[PDB]
Amino acid sequence: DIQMTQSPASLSASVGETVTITCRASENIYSYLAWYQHKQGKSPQLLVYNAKSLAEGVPSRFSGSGSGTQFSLKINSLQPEDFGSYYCQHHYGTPWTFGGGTKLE
Amino acid sequence: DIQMTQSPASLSASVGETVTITCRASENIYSYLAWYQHKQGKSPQLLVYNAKSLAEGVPSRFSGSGSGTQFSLKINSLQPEDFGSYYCQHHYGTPWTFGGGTKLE
Amino acid sequence: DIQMTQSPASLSASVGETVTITCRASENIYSYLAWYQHKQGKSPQLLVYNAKSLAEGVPSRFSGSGSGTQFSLKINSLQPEDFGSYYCQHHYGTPWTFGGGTKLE
Amino acid sequence: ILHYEKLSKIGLVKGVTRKYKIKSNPLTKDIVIKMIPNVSNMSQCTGSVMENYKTRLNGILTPIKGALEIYKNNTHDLGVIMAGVAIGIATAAQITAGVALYEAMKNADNINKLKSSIESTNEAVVKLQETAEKTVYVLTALQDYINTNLVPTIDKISCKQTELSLDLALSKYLSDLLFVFGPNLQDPVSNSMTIQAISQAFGGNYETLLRTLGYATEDFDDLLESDSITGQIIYVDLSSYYIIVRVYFPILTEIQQAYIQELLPVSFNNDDSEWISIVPNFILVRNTLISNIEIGFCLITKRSVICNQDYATPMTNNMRECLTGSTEKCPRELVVSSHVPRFALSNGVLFANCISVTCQCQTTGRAISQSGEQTLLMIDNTTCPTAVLGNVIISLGKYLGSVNYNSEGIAIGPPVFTDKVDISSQISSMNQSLQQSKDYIKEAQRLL
Amino acid sequence: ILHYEKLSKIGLVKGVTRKYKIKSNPLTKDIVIKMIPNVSNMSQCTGSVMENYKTRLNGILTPIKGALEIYKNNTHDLGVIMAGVAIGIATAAQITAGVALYEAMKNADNINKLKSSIESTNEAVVKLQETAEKTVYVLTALQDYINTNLVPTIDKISCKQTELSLDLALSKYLSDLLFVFGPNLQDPVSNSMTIQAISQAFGGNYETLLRTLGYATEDFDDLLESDSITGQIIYVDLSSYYIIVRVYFPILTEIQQAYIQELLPVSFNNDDSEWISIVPNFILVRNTLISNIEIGFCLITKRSVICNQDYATPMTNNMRECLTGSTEKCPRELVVSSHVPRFALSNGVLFANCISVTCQCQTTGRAISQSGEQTLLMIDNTTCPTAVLGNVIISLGKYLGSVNYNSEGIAIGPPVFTDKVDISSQISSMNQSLQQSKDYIKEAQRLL
Amino acid sequence: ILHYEKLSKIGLVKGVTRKYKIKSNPLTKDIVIKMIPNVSNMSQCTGSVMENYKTRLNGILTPIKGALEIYKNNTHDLGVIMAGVAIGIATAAQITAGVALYEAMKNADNINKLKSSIESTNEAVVKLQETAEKTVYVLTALQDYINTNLVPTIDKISCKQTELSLDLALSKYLSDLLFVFGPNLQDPVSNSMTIQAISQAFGGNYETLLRTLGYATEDFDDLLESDSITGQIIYVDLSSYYIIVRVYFPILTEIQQAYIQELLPVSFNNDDSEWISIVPNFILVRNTLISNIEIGFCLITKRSVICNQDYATPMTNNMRECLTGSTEKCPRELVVSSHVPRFALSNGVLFANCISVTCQCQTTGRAISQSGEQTLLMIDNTTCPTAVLGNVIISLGKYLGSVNYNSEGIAIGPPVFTDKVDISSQISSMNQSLQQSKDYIKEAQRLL
Amino acid sequence: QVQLKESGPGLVAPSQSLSITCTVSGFSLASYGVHWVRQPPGKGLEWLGVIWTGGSTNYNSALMSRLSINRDNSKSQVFLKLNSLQTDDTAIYYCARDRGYGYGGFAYWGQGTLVTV
Amino acid sequence: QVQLKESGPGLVAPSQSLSITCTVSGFSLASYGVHWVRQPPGKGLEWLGVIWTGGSTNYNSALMSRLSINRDNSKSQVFLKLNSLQTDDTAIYYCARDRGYGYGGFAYWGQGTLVTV
Amino acid sequence: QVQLKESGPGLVAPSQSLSITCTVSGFSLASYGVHWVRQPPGKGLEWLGVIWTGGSTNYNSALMSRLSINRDNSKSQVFLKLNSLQTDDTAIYYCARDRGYGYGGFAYWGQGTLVTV
Ligand SMILES: *[C@@H]1O[C@H](CO)[C@@H](O[C@@H]2O[C@H](CO)[C@@H](O)[C@H](O)[C@H]2NC(C)=O)[C@H](O)[C@H]1NC(C)=O
Repeated sequence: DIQMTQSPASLSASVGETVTITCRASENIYSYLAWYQHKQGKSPQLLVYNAKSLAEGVPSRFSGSGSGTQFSLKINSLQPEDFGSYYCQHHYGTPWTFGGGTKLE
Repeated sequence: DIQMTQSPASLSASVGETVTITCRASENIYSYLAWYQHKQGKSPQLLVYNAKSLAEGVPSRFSGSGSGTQFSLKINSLQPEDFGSYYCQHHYGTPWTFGGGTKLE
Repeated sequence: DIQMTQSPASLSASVGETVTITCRASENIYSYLAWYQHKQGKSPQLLVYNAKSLAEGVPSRFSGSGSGTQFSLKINSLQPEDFGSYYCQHHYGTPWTFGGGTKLE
Repeated sequence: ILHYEKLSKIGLVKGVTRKYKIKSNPLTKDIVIKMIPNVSNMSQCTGSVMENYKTRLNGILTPIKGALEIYKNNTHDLGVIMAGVAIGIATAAQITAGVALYEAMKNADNINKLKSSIESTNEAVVKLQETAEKTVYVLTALQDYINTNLVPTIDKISCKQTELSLDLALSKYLSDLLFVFGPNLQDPVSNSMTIQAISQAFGGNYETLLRTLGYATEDFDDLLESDSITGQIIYVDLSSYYIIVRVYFPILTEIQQAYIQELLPVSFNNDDSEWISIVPNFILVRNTLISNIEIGFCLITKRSVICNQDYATPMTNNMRECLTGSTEKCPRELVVSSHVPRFALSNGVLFANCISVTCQCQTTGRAISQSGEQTLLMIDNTTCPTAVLGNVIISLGKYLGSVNYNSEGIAIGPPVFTDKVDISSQISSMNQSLQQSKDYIKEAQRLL
Repeated sequence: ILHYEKLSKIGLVKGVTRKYKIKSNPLTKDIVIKMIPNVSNMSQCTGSVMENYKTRLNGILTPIKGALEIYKNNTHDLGVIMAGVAIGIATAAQITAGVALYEAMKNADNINKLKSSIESTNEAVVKLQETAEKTVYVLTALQDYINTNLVPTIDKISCKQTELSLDLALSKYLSDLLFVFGPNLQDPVSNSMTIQAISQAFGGNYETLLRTLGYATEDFDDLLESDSITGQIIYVDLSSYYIIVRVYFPILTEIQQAYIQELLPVSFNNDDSEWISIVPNFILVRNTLISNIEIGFCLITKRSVICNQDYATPMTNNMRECLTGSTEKCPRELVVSSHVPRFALSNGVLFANCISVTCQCQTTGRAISQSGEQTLLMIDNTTCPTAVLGNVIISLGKYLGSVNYNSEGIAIGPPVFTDKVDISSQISSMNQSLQQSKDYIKEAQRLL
Repeated sequence: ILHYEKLSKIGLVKGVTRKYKIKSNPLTKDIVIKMIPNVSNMSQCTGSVMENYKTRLNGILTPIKGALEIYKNNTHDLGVIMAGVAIGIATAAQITAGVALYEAMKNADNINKLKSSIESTNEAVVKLQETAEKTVYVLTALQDYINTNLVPTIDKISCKQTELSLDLALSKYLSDLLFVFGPNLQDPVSNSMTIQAISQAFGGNYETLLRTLGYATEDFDDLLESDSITGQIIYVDLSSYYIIVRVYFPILTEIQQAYIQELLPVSFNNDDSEWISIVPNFILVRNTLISNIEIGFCLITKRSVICNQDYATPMTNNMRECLTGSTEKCPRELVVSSHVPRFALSNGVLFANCISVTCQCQTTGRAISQSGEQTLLMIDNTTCPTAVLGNVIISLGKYLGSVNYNSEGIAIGPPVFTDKVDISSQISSMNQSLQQSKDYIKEAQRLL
Repeated sequence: QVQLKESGPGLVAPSQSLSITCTVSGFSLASYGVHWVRQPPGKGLEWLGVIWTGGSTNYNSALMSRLSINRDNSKSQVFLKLNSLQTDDTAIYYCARDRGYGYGGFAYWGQGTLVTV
Repeated sequence: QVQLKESGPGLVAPSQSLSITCTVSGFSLASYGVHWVRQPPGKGLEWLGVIWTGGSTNYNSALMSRLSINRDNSKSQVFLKLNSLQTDDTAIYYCARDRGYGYGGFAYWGQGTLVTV
Repeated sequence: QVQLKESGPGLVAPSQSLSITCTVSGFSLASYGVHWVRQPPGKGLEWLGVIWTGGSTNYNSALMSRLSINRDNSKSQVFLKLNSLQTDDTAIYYCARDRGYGYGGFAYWGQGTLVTV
């Protein structure tokens, strides 16, 4: 299978600050990477797909980029509602896999 | 048909300043968006096509980006010659349509 | 054949500074442009291909962009090891060609 | 006109009656087919491929232009007069086609005024307006392939890979083109070339070609399968690599006094074996004449037989007498195969060889039996309203012929063998018997 | 049963013996073939193309649905009873197929409960679960083309160019579809339609269709080439543009008492010229009966002949006597071609016409000669262990027939001409000789 | 050699004279065709597709390798000696091909030294240099498809969609591959397999295959349409899924004393109806012998007839006498069709049945009439310099035969029926007349 | 070089038709499409309709019942027609060339012809 | 609108099987695939397996010997099954829809069902 | 791993030919192309010519009349030849591998061989 490493494990940032999450793949997954925002008690929300495109309904403060093995998610103005566990997923080969996730306070 | 909203209706900026124009589509038009610079008494000039590529002969101070429903045009150093009415056009489905336009002084 | 112009001929920059090299094609070569770092006594190293993608093993301080006729290479934090002659190559039509090169001290 | 009652008794059950129709009086339209793709927007990724293509293609088209020039150079306005001496040798079809070719040139000369628009065409299909009243369409080979798979792939695949894909697309095109426009096309003059063959010049996409030309819809699909819609090559341009084709759209007309009757073969009993009568399955009747037809070259539908020419052929007097009731002259072949039709349904009447197929009556619970003096049994309303053959239960109607059909009987003709080898063998063995008879009579004449 | 020794003497060398096998007792599965692609994710770049497509396609499918309705509307539960009066005219094949069609409807009605899943299908191949126990597959025409060449090309090519490519893909599809599901399909009821033809509805990709259905592998490939695997159109949906096809998978069974013997034709000497015997190359023997076969419609492999029906045909008494040793009745054609088989190998024994082919013995250095009283020479262990014909050196075994094979000789039959024109000529010239004999005997009868 | 003047009088107008040419003395080149695509750069998006493909393909190629092994394992250096006992049964064609196969192995063994380069090939066409002097080409199935439609679509379509497209491309490939390399290929040894069939292994792209091999251009296109260019499968690799094919490139040579004469059939008047003579349209003359030919298997061009073997066949004595002037023995069929050639042009001379086709003279304004004692009218310089048939005006030359052509007349032969059913009927009815004559003479012999 | 030049009437009455001819050079009409756009006195640019490289046409919804486009491939001309004019049809009418295979981006425009109603 | 709703057992013993049914609406199972993902108490999201639009399936390596997925195209349901449970299989199990033609990005998720072992 | 190693003559007289052999390993010549580039004493990098994966070749215009490239797929070698040398042909000659299906980016280079004229 294809493993993924996501870091930092935990983040602390204030409202209005720029927040970034880094994720790297053990293999080449081209542009096949998705980002999710997961709050406890709720199902995960899709934020970004194909390493850059926002899911419909996702605020434009979210953006991202990446290719092959190095990818990132950025928030250009952190909101109180952005607290939660962020997940990095590749959807290139099979199986699809998720990283450990980043907990943002 | 597919409608487009372009804003602000009117802009005021000094020479050398960064100027941006925002345009959104009522539907998903992928990368199919063009920008024009139109002076009165003259035919419109093409600046940008497919939401990012400059037309041959267009100064590199012009650039742009966008996807699906949210697009923008940017001037990285406004010149005296950049006065005029700017237009946002989609060329995805049929008919092709233009927005109201932005008047930049 | 297709000619290429690369400039400045020679650069001087300190460690940690941002360094850029500009290259333009006499014709439209789409995204078909590669950048190399060449030290004397050694074979050239590939840095960037298709005007933006890093070669495997190349440090992420390197990046680039461009299209058609206007392209550039950027170093976001110059290192002592980045001294050398940089080359711009197009690989669109045939023959493939290189520019004169930039000597970075 | 056919004695259907005596025929059904020998395994030839009256089947479907169909109208006889033949293509005539066509309308014409000219279409331009360009065999060379427009690669202007990938001109850096063609290498020498287009140069090799043009040379190879010229070697295919030149012999066609030459064949057409023989007629064109020798045909003049009088009212069209042909130099029979210069043509030297020709068939009637070529001669009349030679005139059609000449007359067609007069419009080809108008089409050629758009030569630069034809060359410039970069879409698979372009409608060109000559004078508004006059419209000509241009179809371009592989243009769609290039516009979707090579041009938009400029930074998807390498330039050399793009070149290789172009070369292969062109080579595959020629590989198929050669089956129609190659050496086999010894005669591009005769207007008998089916449109499905011409369309190979456009990838075999004849549906696009025909829709492009509009056509008439009265019976369009029948015209195509019967090969009634054909074209003629009018002009070949060896510098631009395109041809002008005249497409003929005939109207199928009904022959007021002609129809084709299908008979349905049914194995029947004779002596202690199964036999099948060898009589034409499709019989053509015109006025009062019973004749044959090469229906194998025609389209058969529920209501009519559609032919792209008249395929009527002669019938012998012995077969004609067979068909009109002299069944002692109807030839029969032995059935040895386990798979033969053993029954048929006609107008609600069931005819079956109840010796070889198990027949039972659904309404009485009794079996249906056949004697050795009977060929087929006719089963209807009067004997068994619902009859069973094998595992099929059939509700029947009434027979409108003799009520004594199953009692009267029928004369049976001589045995035959239809196999090609058997035909040669039978002719030879008859010659041995014939020579013996010849010697016997010659001896008698010498003695007397 | 065949007199192989006398036959080899006249150019008919015993060849390979093969088993006779025929398809029977098929298993059935239903598959759904949707002829209209799903363009939901390029809906802005279709224009009026899909509207024109639906209309054109309806004009192809409607006549099929109608033909099926004739049987469906007239077939009821009794145990299946057909309204023979309403059907009016039918062949045995249609009648039994009409029942199969009716029975098949009962499952088509289950498949149709997934009509919305069939319409929603956007993959070329979808496995739909009806009840877990019941599974039906849906195949969609051009879906792979669209998913790879039009949908992902949204910002690669223009929207209008995408529309044009869709229109051409659809038109090309119909151009090929029409050769199978067009006017030529006068009978969609009979279950005799080969699966390679049905598959044209899915681009001609019959390998995908068959793998999708699983099938049995005992002799799958032989079943396909022999056209034993066929389908029947059970249901046509003219609103959704899909059909339900029942695919039949028969098992080839061996006939315990039947085999086909191949003979190998060899030119032989007679008088001062080459001759070739005209005897069936493939002879069918069943129990004690020697008969013919239309093997041209069967698959020939190393061990067996695979037929999709029984193709056995009658043989004349003169040919049967030829085959059992009466070689004076075996017909022969003159060989004038420079390219004829002049030798054959059978069980290590070499038979050659050493007058027309140069024969030399490898082990002795001497030439192998043939007299004018001999047809072919039999060369084996006893005369020349290793013989040379032309440039080929063959190590031989032993002949198990008469040791005097080359000394005893054989009777030779009459000359024949097999050419179609020659057949008509020979019949006619014999009639002139026959009429002369008739007149001569009639004169003798009047005199006496 | 043919009596053209008497023949034209009975509807057989001298047509085009062509040279007789046959393929001989071929040059050979070996090419490698890999049936399995290289998917190394999409290895994460193949699933189990390649595993299923390899298994299915092995089931196609294994029977070919086996058939070749039978000859290879039994052929040794002496000068090539074959184990006739081990082969057991073979035809002459197989035997000589078995040697060609064996000799070819010696180069296949050199090609196989590049096995790793063959496996590594990722382009549709690769030129491999063995020793500079020796070059072998490798063609790879579906490689162009993959390089342009799957590899560059990695972030255009999903990975699973890419897998599905690969599976379908492979399945479609096999669907077509099976028509050539499937169960129908009972004999992969004989070197008679046309190159257009072999090329199916490379998508049917025979034009690429042939250009790749260079070939000779003297008459390349005629060689292809006549099926003179063929190949032989020399080696099958079931681990790498490629085959080595030897492609034969023969030279067409002219036969110094042989030509084929085409006659042009023209309907002619007799009694009160139209008749057409049934005489071979293409007559082969070699030295002083008039014979037939199965020209239906040859390519016909303006100057020559190109055959891939000798197709000459026997002619009867009655037909030969017909052709040399004994027209009382030339058979004729009744014309009942409304569409028959009613005229022909030969060397500027017009021959027409002016009873069935309206004939008028352009230079005099008078009609051209024909009596009931005449068959066709010969129209030339002396009677009407420019004649009109229907709507075609033809300028004529002069007839170089008898000036009394239209006055002398001709003998007319017996009626025939060429229909297959009519042939069986005619043979049978003649046997009834023959048996009556036999009984009549036997009675006379008993009385005397 | 590439040029497009519009020529037509100035003042046209209401309920009369409008016919504007675009004469072109530097390119073939068999290679490129031609689009019509207008500029009303106080409005933005309005796309009216297109005649594609293939000779087929499309129109916006507002003018679909009044607007027609045609071509002449012998004289290198494109024709814009309105069957019945309103006073709000006063505008400058422009002829523009599209980009290659039906791509947008009107790199080339004509001069513009003013129609008064 | 689009919905996915998981329903299944709560407490299931070790060595017993698990069967969770996902009922869906707003879309066809012949158009979209369905993926199963779980969230263990102190772990990240784990992709378990998929049933594709085409009805075929794939699984990760860890559960390949225990995990099976099936479908019902008449009742609009997708079935997740584990043949034998361990105590570390305690997790919230989710049903998610993929994007069009097998693309990633789980825009639509169900509610999640908690399984205790 | 991947390697390319050039071997050839040092000092070659004017009007003599040059023959440099590139021995390669780690990849097949049936999968990748090989390009030749040189570095003259005071000039930039000059692309000379290529032998493609397919075995076909291309050359720049300046050396098209003098430069030839060949291959050996048995010994894993690529051959660079110049029919007649000039003193300005003094340069370090390099053998480089291209990227997959004819894409640019010389990720892999040999060592370079210095030719003096
Ligand atoms: C008789 O027929 C011959 C042709 O067979 C005619 O002769 C030709 O006349 C043309 C006149 O333009 C010359 O160019 C040809 O060279 C002539 N050919 C030959 C073989 O001589 C002749 O003119 C005809 N005569 C009449 C009275 O019609």
